[PDB]
Amino acid sequence: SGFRKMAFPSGKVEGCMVQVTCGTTTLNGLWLDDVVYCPRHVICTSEDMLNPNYEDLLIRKSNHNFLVQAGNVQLRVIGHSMQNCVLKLKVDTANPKTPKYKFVRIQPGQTFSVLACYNGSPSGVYQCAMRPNFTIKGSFLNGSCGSVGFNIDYDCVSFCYMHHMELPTGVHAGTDLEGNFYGPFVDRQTAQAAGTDTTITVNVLAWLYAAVINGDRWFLNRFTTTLNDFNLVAMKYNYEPLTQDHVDILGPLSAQTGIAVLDMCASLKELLQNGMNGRTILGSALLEDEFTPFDVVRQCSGVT
Amino acid sequence: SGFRKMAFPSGKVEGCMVQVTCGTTTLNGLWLDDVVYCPRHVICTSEDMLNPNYEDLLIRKSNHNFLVQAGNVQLRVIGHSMQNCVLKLKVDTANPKTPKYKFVRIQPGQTFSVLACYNGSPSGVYQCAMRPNFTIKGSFLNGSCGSVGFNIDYDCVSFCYMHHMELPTGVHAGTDLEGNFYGPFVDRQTAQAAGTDTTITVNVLAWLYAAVINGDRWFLNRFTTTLNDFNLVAMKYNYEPLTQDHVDILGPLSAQTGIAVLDMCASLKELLQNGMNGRTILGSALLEDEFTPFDVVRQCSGVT
Ligand SMILES: Cc1ccnc(N)c1NC(=O)Cc1cccc(Cl)c1
Ligand SMILES: Cc1ccnc(N)c1NC(=O)Cc1cccc(Cl)c1
Repeated sequence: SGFRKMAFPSGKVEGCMVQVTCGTTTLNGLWLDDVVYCPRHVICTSEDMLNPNYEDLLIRKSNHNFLVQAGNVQLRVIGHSMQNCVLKLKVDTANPKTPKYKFVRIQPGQTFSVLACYNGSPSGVYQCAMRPNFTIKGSFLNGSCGSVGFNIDYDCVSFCYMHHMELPTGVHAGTDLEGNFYGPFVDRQTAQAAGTDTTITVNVLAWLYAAVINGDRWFLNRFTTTLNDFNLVAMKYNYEPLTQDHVDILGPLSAQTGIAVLDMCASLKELLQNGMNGRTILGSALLEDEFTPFDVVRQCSGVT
Repeated sequence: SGFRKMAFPSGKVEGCMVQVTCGTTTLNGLWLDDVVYCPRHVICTSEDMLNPNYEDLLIRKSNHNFLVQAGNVQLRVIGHSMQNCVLKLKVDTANPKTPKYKFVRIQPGQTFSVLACYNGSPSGVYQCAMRPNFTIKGSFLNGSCGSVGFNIDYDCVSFCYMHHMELPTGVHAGTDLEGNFYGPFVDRQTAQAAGTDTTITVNVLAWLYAAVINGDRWFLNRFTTTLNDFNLVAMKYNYEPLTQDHVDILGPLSAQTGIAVLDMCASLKELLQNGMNGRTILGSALLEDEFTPFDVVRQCSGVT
């Protein structure tokens, strides 16, 4: 009973957080095996950020200029390299708390947990979604750079995000763990605008199925629709177009509730057209799009 | 930038979760030092729950009937006692991962993080608030009993909740770590109704201050009010009455924004009277009451 914006247990990632300082800049690093991953802008001063030439700036940095602190002890840096927008610091000690892990590049619409950190220490954990415009709506302040986004499948942590930047609109941009930015953003102090933040239709549908499973059924109507008719409505309301791939992954939710995906689409269509009329669904007065079909199944079945 | 329903990093609590089985009933236990805390209904069968006499049921249970498993290894039970609605199982080994901890009984309106668990394993973490009717709106399924609620102050974990029950309305009831239920609930399979779930006014005000800090200011009006005038409005909308104690703890937020508490109350008054008019505040279409003034300060300043 009940439905919450739930994050993965953060312990396995907490044991990986370290603090990386280079000159007078301090941010968070991720220590996995004998490597510490961190945003490359750790080598920059505030002046460098206007137009940094990271290859040129890195020439003036040696292994001893990278101070890595895990809790209260100092890691010895025996190597360094730049991979896209991340620095990889080879240390002389494997992280004893390194969990089983993978580096994955997620697609927009996918969700993940964020362990927000400052000076190598965790402050909190929350659930996020990679927006269709490749930004994330996080909760990050100066010093949160290097905080990571991840998913957990039983014992394996799949790292998918490393936080780098705050756009002038208060939305966040970052990279996968290979240092490639999500979206068109660059690690530079230059105004970069985000594209249309459309709503993740498949996720709103998954959340409507979760509401039905939990007893919120007022929005169920006597109607059905087609993918093409639905998508005309989705386009008008800046919702992502729904495909048969999306319908396929909503199948287990359709099977559990007995509500055909296209019938749920017709309920969503009427909600978009009429609004909630002062009503709520799962304690929300708007349509929630940061639960994937997988998140709904996991939460509703108790996967640990 | 940004504001999220953020939970405390769950790692320190994850290292405490064990699985407790008694007969054919399995639930979660909390292993701190050499004691395992769990709901006393672990000794009950489904038939016992109709009208259990826990003192009578416990006579037929010995130390060897309580199976405690931490990860994959078995803890030896050398003692057992009932304290209110919790069982305390003395084991022969101190939990090596026992963090610094305290047992605290929270007041309604206070928030905490929940590490939902099944069979001793964590599934996820989310932020909760003890409702004014002493229930919690969690996300729990059968087997989640024994999952705990907590707050963290630097290195000290303050355990405040242990989950026991699901009311017939899908809301949740439980105890502090001394086994005393929050509210009037009893650990019995008997219909027990909850009282009025009023809105936590001081928390909605704290959240309005967080919205102002993050740039959502449309709701700020040209008005002010008094505590007595505000409370007439709060009573009408089933909001908890606001006191000078509440005003005092909103002081740091008032000081940061330059918005007097009574001016923010007048903004809240107009929002209650007029609604949001299809607008949102911090990505929400309703007034959020599960952020305390302390949560807002912590999140907005980066306390780790
Ligand atoms: C101030 C803040 C708040 C939240 N999250 C953040 N990442 C930041 N920090 C920055 O954005 C600094 C920066 C400037 C230009 C390019 C890059 Cl890669 C990074
Ligand atoms: C089924 C479920 C879902 C979510 N949270 C739960 N705690 C439960 N389990 C129960 O409520 C079982 C129970 C029955 C009568 C008294 C007590 Cl103490 C406990």
